[PDB]
Amino acid sequence: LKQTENDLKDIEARIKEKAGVKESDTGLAHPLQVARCTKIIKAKYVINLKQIAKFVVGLGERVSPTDIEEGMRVGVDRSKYNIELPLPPRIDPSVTMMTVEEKPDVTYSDVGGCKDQIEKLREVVELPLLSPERFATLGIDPPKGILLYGPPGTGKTLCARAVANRTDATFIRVIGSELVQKYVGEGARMVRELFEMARTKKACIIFFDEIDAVGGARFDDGAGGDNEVQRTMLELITQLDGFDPRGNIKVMFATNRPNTLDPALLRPGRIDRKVEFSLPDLEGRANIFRIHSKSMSVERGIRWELISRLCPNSTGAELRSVCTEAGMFAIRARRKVATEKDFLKAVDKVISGYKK
Amino acid sequence: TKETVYISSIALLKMLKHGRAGVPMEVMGLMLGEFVDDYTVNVVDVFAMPQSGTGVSVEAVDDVFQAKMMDMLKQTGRDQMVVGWYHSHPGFGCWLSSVDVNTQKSFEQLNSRAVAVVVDPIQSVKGKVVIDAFRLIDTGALINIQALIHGLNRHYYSLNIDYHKTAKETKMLMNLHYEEKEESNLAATKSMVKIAEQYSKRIEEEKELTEEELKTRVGRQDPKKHLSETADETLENNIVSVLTA
Amino acid sequence: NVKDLKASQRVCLRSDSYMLHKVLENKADPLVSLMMVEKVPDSTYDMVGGLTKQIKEIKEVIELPVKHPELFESLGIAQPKGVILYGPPGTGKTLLARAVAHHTDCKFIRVSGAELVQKYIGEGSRMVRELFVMAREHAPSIIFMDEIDSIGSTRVEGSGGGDSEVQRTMLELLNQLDGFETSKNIKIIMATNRLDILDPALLRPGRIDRKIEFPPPSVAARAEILRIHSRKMNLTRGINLRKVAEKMNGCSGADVKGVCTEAGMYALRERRIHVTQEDFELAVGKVMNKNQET
Amino acid sequence: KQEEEKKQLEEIRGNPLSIGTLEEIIDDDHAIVTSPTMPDYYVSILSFVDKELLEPGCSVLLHHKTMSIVGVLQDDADPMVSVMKMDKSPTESYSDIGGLESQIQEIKESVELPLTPPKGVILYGAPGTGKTLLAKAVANQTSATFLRIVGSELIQKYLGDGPRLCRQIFKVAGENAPSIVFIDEIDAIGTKRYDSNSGGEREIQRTMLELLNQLDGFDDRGDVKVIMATNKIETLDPALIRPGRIDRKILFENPDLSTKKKILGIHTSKMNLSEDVNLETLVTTKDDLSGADIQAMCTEAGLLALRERRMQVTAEDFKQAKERV
Amino acid sequence: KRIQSVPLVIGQFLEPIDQNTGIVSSTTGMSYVVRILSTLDRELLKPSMSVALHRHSNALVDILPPDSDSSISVMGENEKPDVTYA
Amino acid sequence: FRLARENAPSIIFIDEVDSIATKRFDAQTGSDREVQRILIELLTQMDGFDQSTNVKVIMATNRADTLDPALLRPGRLDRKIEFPSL
Amino acid sequence: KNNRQLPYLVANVVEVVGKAAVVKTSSRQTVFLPMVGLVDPDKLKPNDLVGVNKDSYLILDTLPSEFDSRVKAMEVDEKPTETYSDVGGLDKQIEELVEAIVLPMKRAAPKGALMYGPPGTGKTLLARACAAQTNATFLKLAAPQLVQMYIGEGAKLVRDAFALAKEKAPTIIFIDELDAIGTKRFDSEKSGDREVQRTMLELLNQLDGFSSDDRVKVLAATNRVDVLDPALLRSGRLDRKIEFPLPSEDSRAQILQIHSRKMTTDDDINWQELARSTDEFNGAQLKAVTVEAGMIALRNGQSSVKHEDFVEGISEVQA
Repeated sequence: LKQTENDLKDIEARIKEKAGVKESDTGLAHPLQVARCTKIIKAKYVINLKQIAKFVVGLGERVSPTDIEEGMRVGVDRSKYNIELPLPPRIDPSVTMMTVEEKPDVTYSDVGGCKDQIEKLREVVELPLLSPERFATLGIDPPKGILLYGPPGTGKTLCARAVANRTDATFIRVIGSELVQKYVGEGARMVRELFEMARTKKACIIFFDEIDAVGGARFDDGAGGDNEVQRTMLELITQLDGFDPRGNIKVMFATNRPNTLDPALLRPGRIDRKVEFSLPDLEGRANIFRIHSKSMSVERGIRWELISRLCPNSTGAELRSVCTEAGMFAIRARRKVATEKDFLKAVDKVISGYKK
Repeated sequence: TKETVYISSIALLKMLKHGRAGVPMEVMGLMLGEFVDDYTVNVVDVFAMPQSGTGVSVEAVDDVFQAKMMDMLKQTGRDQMVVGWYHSHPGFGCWLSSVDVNTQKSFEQLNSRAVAVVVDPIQSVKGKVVIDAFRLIDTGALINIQALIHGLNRHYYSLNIDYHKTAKETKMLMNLHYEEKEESNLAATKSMVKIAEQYSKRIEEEKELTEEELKTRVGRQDPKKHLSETADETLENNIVSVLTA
Repeated sequence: NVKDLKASQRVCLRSDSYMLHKVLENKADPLVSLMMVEKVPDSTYDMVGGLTKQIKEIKEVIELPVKHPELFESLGIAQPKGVILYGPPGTGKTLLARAVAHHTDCKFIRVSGAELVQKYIGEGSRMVRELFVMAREHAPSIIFMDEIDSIGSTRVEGSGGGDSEVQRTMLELLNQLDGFETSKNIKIIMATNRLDILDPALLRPGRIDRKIEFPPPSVAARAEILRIHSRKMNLTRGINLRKVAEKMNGCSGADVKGVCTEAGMYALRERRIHVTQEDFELAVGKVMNKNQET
Repeated sequence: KQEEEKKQLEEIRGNPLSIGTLEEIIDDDHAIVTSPTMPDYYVSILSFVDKELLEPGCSVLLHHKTMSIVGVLQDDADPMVSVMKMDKSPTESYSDIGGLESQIQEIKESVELPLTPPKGVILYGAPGTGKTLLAKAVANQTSATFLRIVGSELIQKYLGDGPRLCRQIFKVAGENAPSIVFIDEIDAIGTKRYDSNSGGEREIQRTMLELLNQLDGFDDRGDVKVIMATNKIETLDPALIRPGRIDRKILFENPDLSTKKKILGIHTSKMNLSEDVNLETLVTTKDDLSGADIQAMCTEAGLLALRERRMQVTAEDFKQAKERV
Repeated sequence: KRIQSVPLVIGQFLEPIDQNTGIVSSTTGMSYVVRILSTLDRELLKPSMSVALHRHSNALVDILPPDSDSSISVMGENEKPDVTYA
Repeated sequence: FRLARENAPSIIFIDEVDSIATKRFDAQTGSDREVQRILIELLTQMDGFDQSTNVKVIMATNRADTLDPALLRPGRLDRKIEFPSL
Repeated sequence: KNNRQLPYLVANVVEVVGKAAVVKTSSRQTVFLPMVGLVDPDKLKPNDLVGVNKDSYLILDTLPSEFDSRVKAMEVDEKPTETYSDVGGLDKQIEELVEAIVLPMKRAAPKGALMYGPPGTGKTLLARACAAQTNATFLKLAAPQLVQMYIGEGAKLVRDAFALAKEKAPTIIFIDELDAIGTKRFDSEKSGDREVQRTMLELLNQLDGFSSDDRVKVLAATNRVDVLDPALLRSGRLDRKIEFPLPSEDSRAQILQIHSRKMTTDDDINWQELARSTDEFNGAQLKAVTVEAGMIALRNGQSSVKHEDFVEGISEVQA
């Protein structure tokens, strides 16, 4: 009874797809980076995005009724030439691994200590996400893009997330490393789908962490593979410049270095305001601490003010080395509520043991 | 199943010529012949389709020119059945195209049956021939049978080729090689020009052998081998010249 | 069969049929890059002869370990997994390494040290790992580290920190030859007149088990070495080589060749395939020139 | 019988067919594949076995046709993960390692203590005494799934494996929980270099960063923890450290005379000796050796007493053996 | 004889598996079990050679008397130099 | 070199071998690993081939410094002829 | 029959005897052919796109300027409409521009001028102004693209840009920080950097390659150029070394004008006070002041953007 049953599950689909198979295998041929539909000379109807016979269909009206050609690959590769042509052959990494958080948990969280930024964020981001109108009534729009540098994302993203959530705007965090990945048009399409979902989410923050990841201004395009990286940067810049409505949508770039920027980036009308993440301070740490503490069981008789007194100004992320380090001190001191010296020792310990 | 194909070597060479030069393309066109009772694939003729800048296809077949010819051929008295399909398949044992099949398959329709002649014009040139004809299906068989009624017949499935000409052209062929007297004795009595070599050639033989014999003191190069094959090649070629003198 | 089949196995695949046509001998080819393996090199130790005392010591730190590892396993020990020579350079020490490594029937491997760790990540250390590989394949195979050993024929005078990381990763392999390996009569020859520039972890046995030092030498070693080298060359009777070697000072067994070459240079310039004694003593000073010169 | 039942499932395929790599599994029950010969085709399984059984970018059953996916093909070429030592309640416990207790508490308080806080530790110092032995100690003392991986083992030059390899590790870390995350010898995937371009390997960072993306993607009340074992301190992201998550750098140093004596008293007694051999006899003559030259003194002592042709080793042989090894 | 013929390809003889067999190289890097000269034998056979291969019959047609000029970047060749001394 | 010893007697000469005589004294990255092979090659070839002289290895030297005595090892590079001038 | 496939492998001619051509494919394959029918001996040329029956190596078609690399990396702004009211107070060398560009263009001459002086003063704008003014193709190609790991690739890039912009000539080629490729060093060490030299040397010989072409305007922007060669100031090469220093105070008030321009304002603004209290802004720093001012106008609650807004545009640190 159980003899043949697996066969027609396949042999059919086999022989069936064996059309598509042999419909690939013509001319020795989603997710297209490269359609290979090969040496059809009458006709070849192919984008080869490839080092073997790199090919393009367009320049003169060129399509093919269902399918440009073959490969099982029929289509535009990923780097697109004309349209569609035969419905999407394309992408390539799943959709987006970038962060889009509307109304982030941060309204005031690491907002402690960063206010200058946050204030600079306000008119760039808050007041326009509040009222772009006044800016149109000013005659401008908000600063159309805003560089943030210094320590990234510690509060920096959160500070962006703040005004994102302080205005309840959609917060699109984007990682430049995500933008620079292993195929063509990698970020581009994402940058597209960004800009797609941008005006979908508009009155939103497009936020780029690690614009040093995609690289900034560099001669490194001389290597020849970094051009794509630049091309992605080109893509973005090319894209981001004109058609991002920047009265609603917010353009923000997190980075370590403000200088690395591709000169196109900091250009007026692209990046107007340029902000440093304000380093979490004696106060900021306290509250940034206090929040870090709330996950822990922590003593409230002590103050994160008290701890941040001791601590010099450090990144909103490291302020857990203050706090979350004493989850052990909580159970080291066996104070379920970790005490002052618990975190003082943490400030001692982590900075003591720091030595970097 | 054991089926008798018969070729005009004319058509054969005609194709070859067309095919030899046809590289890259599979050469295309008619196949003129018939079927005498069963099994019998006769070929008087064939011919190029003119170049297909669309390449070999069920499409690239133009029956215009055939008729044109076929008329002029009918005018020539030249008339046959178009018996199938013959193309030039560089480095292809394999099979030609399911297309070519379908191509033929569309066409063997026009017959009881047809062929698609495999040719590697590359591998043809070898001094032996490389070639096949598929027509993939049977009646039953030499009557093969089952896979047809069970459907899904696909394979290489060659036919069994042959051909015939005559002793007539055979002469005219072997006419290859006034004539002999002018062609032969006397025409290559040139030797003495090389006597030095003819010596030296013979001279060189000597050395090779003291060498060879010596090893007597294993496998080939053997002390008593190339000896004769060497001193025996300069013996004759040196006697034929005597005929002239 | 399926079971007789093995990984890497060389086979006849049915070419166009892409099923096995038959099985072949699974097999491969040697390597290069200054770590290159040399397969049981050929030299004999009596040519530096008079140094056979050390060679007998080398024989006990290599050959008798290599010839019969179990006399030291009947002794019960871990016999030398690596070897040292120490003391006056220049005899053709490579022979001391090789002549035994030849006598031992061991691949005598030559590995330039500083290239086993490099600026390119993984490039240098790859040599290290592969060196651990193709050495033991042909075991017994007596390794020698090029660009390390201070015996003076192979001398680069090692290095302090460049070969150290090389060593550290080789001493890693040399404690790895002390690992599941326990590879003995697989011997990196670390034969050095200088032990400081290299980590003391090497002389730690299992890397070099039997620590032996090759002296002296002197007139006698050379005189023999001379009597060896002058022996080959056709000479003139009445020749006293000891005197010649008594002439010899600050000379070595490879520099001994110089004398025979110069005495031969003399004698061939004397129109002599024979060589008198005077040439040699003349050649001594003339080689004592270059021994002292530059 | 089932032979043919199965065999017909083979008879489907035809053969010999092509080992070939996937590129992208697609729900069309097609997928685009990857050939070492680089035909790469968007093609279908022969479905009895499952797409899910395999990953995009994996070597799969492919015909010679279009390289149509025939079904599940291993691609046994690797293990279930990248290169791993997979252990649970591992052999090494704090007792077996000699006294390391200085940093045992570091690995205790970080991993052991919260299990009732930071997510793990950084091992530094020397292997074979401190790091490797500590590695399994609290891993055994928490008795969880200990995953040992070397950066050289993972030293993946292929882009995305190093992350996927780590992900294959994180695949185990999530399912095999409780899972001790151990990371050995990162000189390669962990050196962020100077740039994202021009000859610097992203797959270095990309391995690490995603390993870090997945590292920074967990922190615990003491259940699952992480370990970082290597000698290069600053080649690594501070976010890789991320002070507050791994605040433990466990940097081993040559066992102090008593901690030495524990590794001694352990490894002295575990190589046969004559009671002439004694701990403080062996303690004192040392320079503060690692726990290994403790052993190594004891190990060779056999061999040197084997060189004395005795299984019960003298006091000199150890003194020789140490001052040898 | 006429089995042999000119339009051949180049490779490097690696190694015989046995008489009229062996692994060789291709200028395509192909190395496969093939045939060789039954012309040569053993002492006749040469254990590494630039070699002559059919394309399809793909077997050793003959050795190539040693190739020279590859890169490297060749050698000095002055055959009978023009310079007399003095 | 073998082709020359295939051509034996042949000649081996080099224009300013001191160009290849420079080798890596450290990890020298690009361009310096050839001479590693190539210098040591001849070193291996000088020191690794017998004395029957159908062929002399000759080298143009205005600069003998980047050379190594491994070359200068006797029986191998014995003769030093100095262009005077002078 | 014949035509065509999408696409062919293209190939590059060698001979064009008189009927003879060999080409080498985009698959890297050298083939002779009698020069085919669909092609023309002038279309025929090395470095060429050709529809070529690949199987036959019969060139089917010539293929034109096409999906041919523009080096996507390279950035073309075609004759962007821009005036000299972009950044005010620079009308000084805006004349020198016209003197080095417009007048040479519109009459019959240099192939371009050497900029220097800090941009943000809108050197590019004045270029693009000239690119509108002369209506010449503007090309700003980043020297970031021109500095190459590949031998003479920026040269190739300059070569493409040379042709590709000359395709669109009249052109103003705008070089970004010439001192990037403005380095030949002094000596025989050129192995390490040939590029910055050789890429420069490429353009020079392309400049040394014409004079009377005023279609091509190669305009090299720097804060200041590094090396100076009678090449670098030459008719037919960069002729005119042209400053764009940070403009003067009410030259900047003229820019601040252009900036304080489009803000809705209450007229508290006094430029000269701003313009004197601000100092030596490349224009956008005034706009930095200004956009702050507008920002600060809402931060002052005004839609009107005032002197205080702008003095607070000053107040946000102007350094």
